[PDB]
Amino acid sequence: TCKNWLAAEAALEKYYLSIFYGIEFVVGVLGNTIVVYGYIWNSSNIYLFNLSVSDLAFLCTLPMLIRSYANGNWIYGDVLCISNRYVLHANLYTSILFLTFISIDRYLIIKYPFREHLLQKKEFAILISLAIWVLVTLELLPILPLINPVTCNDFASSGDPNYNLIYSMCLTLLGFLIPLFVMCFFYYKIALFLKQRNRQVATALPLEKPLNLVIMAVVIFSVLFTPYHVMRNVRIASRLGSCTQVVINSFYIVTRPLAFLNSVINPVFYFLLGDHFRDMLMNQ
Amino acid sequence: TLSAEDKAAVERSKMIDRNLREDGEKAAREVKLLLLGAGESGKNTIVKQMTGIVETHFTFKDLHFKMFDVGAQRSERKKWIHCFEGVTAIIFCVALSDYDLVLNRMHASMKLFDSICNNKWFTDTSIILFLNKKDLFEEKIKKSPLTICYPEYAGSNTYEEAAAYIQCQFEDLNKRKDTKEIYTHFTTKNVQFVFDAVTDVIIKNNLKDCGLF
Amino acid sequence: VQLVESGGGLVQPGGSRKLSCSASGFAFSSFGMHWVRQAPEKGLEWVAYISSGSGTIYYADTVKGRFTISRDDPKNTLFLQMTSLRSEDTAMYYCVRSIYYYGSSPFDFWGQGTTLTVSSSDIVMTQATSSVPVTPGESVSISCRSSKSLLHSNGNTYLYWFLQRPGQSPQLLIYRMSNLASGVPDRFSGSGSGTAFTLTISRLEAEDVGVYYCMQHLEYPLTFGAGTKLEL
Amino acid sequence: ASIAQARKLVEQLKMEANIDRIKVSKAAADLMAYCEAHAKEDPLLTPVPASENPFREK
Amino acid sequence: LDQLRQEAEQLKNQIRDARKACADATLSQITNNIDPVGRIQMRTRRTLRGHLAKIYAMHWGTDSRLLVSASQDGKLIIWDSYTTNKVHAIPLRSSWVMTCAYAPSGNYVACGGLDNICSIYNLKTREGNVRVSRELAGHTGYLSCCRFLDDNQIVTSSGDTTCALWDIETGQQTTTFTGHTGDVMSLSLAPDTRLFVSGACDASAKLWDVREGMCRQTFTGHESDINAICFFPNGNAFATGSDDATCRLFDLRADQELMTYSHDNIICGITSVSFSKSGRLLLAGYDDFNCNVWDALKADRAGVLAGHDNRVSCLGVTDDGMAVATGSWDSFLKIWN
Repeated sequence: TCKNWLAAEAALEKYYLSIFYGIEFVVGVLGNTIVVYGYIWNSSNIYLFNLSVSDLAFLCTLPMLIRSYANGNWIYGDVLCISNRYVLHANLYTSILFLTFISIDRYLIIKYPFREHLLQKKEFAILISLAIWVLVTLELLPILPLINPVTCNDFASSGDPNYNLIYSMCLTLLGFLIPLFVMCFFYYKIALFLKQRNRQVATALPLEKPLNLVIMAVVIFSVLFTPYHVMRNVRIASRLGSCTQVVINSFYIVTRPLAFLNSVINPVFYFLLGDHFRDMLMNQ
Repeated sequence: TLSAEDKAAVERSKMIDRNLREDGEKAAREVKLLLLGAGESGKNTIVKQMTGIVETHFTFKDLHFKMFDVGAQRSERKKWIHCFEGVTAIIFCVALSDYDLVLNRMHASMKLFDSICNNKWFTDTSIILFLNKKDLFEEKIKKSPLTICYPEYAGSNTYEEAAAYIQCQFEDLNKRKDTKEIYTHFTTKNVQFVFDAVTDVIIKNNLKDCGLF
Repeated sequence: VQLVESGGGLVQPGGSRKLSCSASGFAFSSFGMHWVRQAPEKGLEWVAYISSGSGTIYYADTVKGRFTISRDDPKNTLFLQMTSLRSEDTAMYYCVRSIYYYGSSPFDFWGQGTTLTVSSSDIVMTQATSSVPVTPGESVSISCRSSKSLLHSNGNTYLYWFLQRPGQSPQLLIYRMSNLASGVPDRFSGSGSGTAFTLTISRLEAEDVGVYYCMQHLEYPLTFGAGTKLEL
Repeated sequence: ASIAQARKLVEQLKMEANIDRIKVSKAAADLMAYCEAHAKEDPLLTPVPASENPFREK
Repeated sequence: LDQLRQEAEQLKNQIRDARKACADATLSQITNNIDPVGRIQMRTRRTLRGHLAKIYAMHWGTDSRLLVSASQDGKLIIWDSYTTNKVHAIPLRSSWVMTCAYAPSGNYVACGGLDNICSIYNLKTREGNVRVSRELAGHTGYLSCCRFLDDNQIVTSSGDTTCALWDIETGQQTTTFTGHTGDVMSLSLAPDTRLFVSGACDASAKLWDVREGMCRQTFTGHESDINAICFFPNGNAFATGSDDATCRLFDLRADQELMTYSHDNIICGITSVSFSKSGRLLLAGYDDFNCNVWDALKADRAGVLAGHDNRVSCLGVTDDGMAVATGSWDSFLKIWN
């Protein structure tokens, strides 16, 4: 069904992407701004603050992206193409790595409730925060050869498919899978702790809400990011080797906003659904 | 631009700062409990189980507790109660044998509990309520009814129902049910209950800090 | 308050020896420690300094590199490893405590000294009068002078006065050129103009005779005067 | 009993009532005179030059 | 018995009549002529950080450079206000310190609180460390305030409604001052140190003779608890701070209120008061996290020392009037000039 599928992917990239990225920008930047105002400490706040900053920086790369998709042409110049697509991916994998350290931080606070551990100091929190920015910047650097224009070209479709395939696989493994396992492992330990210590005194309020948020944190992360990483790798492999690229592609575009939706719901999930933070935000 | 002796003084100040920070870090691990209650509520026995303020220091399962018995302060409580703003929890002791005693005596205990629980300094401070002399209550209740202290009481004279009635009558004095929890207990079990309540309070505070509560 | 040094005795040139001082009767951990030596026929000479907590260490250029000063706060003992000994190192080594905070009295207490025998930009302090004839009951004045002005921008004139009686360690008389040390009789009095200073004793007793050493604490190479002797 | 307390209280009021208190106008004049006689010597009331201020910043 | 009570009532009426007879003039009318102080601008010259809990008291040394601050983290810290250097850090035996004092000679500091004991510390020891010199037990309530007269005499106020004068050498209370029916919250020596005044929870202030040991005058203007009291530099007047949100200036010779310092939108209590060197400025700390400067002779605010994140508990002015220190429950002292 060549014709139909084709017109379909053209419609997806034209209207669906612009509309979805537009709404993600409106609520996401609005959400990330108020919490950023809300925050302004401890290691937990440092990681949460950097996550919001990284999320905001990611969202700042959408506007000219939306217009270009609306126009269908890159009118902003080659230099802006490299910077935005690099900054977009740099913040995407920086947020993923800050979510991992938030889970580790949350695991430490139930293991060392008085913040005795070394990792719970503000200084080592900032040191790790900078290292996260540097390492993600370093390991994402090999993207530069691929995002060279020629015209606008998405990360998966740009560059040599052979070199792009391995790099995308490596970036997925170092950037997504390893943080996912670390995050899932530590949130699993927080879960067990909360369920075992739910009610030591039968009349106390239960720990159902914290357990739900801990479970939702892994579910939200895994659900939004895994489809995108799977589709990116398969699409790139599609260009490798020998109208079937159309459907593999068309799938890729639809999941791209999903992965980017985390920066939209992160401030709500990590700062508003927390009653203490929300109470502070109103009082502020 | 500093002279030699000024530089040495600055070094001394830095050493003092380092020692102060170490002392503060050490103090942070301490659980601070304020022990309150009526004069004859049994605070002494509770202290044993673990001219002014009396501080008690005990360790239970790796937690070092500091309990401050301020009952010897006959002065005005309004002038120094704010010193204890920030304690992990308040331990409140009342005697279940004070229906017919007078100082009415349980009414005084409820008055003090109402004052302490809804104090502006303890809006978020959890309260651990100990109901003491449950054995003496079991013996006495068979003869004198609970109507003497609570005329509106309409339940049976059995120990269980009367004890539950008193417990809820005390817990309903909390005007801020949402932000404060009362861990009622009928009095090593006492130390274990204190440890459990303190651990729950600490964990809930940490989750509040992390946005999970 | 007692500072007792040990480790003296004969040493062949080029050898190594360790001086140690045992501190008791005071909070050794909170005091900076100095080593001061005195040749058998010469005046005092600063050697090394170790701050409270061992955070700062200074040496005189004549011993820098060769020596090393260390302290053992839990054992209240101060050490001085002297290596590559030379004939110039023959001198009695004193251990001096000094605590530095607003209004303190550095160099307040000196040790009894240990005698070491070796087998055969600094501020200059001038004490022009080597000796003075004196009798008890009279009034005497001792002059002093420095290359740099010892008056600091903070208002402190970092000049120190010490008295060494025959067979005794130096005793602090004045610190910062005006402040009388604890236990010193009021008849002692110090004054100065920033570059020239004077110490005066009124109705001096028969026990006040000795060598009066001036010292500056403005800079790291702490330096002493030649010494003015009062003799009956 | 309370007889001793009442007696010592009334005696205390008797002492307090026997003082030679002066007119309020004279007291106000004295306070004004003290304030004016020492106004120029108060750095908080009349800030001093930064060179004299012992608490200079930088 | 009732005859004594009615005689007492007659004496109160006579005292009130005499005070009214002496109230022919009002300080505001007499001071209407003089120019008001401008907007008193002060800024934080120094921020003394290092306390890890609420600061409950501070006191200046007579040299106007060193000050001692007491906090309920269990520390007395001697600060070099010029350099913010910590000269000493004294660990307390009980962390519930509610007052501290600095000896006029600078050799000793005192502190006390819920332990009902005033501990005197010796700063000038030959061992190079501060050690407690004397523990003054004998009060049955918390120690609210303490002020040295000499190196050997200290007068303390307690929550048991009594003030005591102590001989530090022996450790015995040479004199006990009674007559307050409520907790004594503050205390202030006269410049001559032959008289002192104390404010209590009975909303009255009483003037005492140190040597005779009896109350000379009583003042009852306040409507509530008196939290702070300070002597006017002349020594012929004193100001009080109360929970009723008003300061009040009393004159010993006129034996009555002279002026009250209040505003409509300030409703919190007063944690401390103090005067400037002249006595024109009356600096008062409040529970609303800022201190207000009052033109003592004109009743109108002249400034505001905002900059604390919590209640301003303590407040002091150097003996030379060069600076003001304000401690707070946020654990920072700030020198204002």
